[PDB]
Amino acid sequence: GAMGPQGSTQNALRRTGRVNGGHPVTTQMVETVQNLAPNLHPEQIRYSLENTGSVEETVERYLRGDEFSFPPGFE
Repeated sequence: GAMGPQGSTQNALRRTGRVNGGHPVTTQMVETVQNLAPNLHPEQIRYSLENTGSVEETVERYLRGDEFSFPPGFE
């Protein structure tokens, strides 16, 4: 009869240390920080959200007055 055990070695790339260097963000994240941080530019928020990976972290660093740079192509 037919056959087909369909099972490959699911051993992906060796366990990394820290997956960082930009995170996927959405419009909802930008507006959230913006609403909670009206003193900030809406474009800088997107960049900070991608670096930090969360709105909350962006809001926490905002309230402490940390550095907020602009996203690539703005400068």
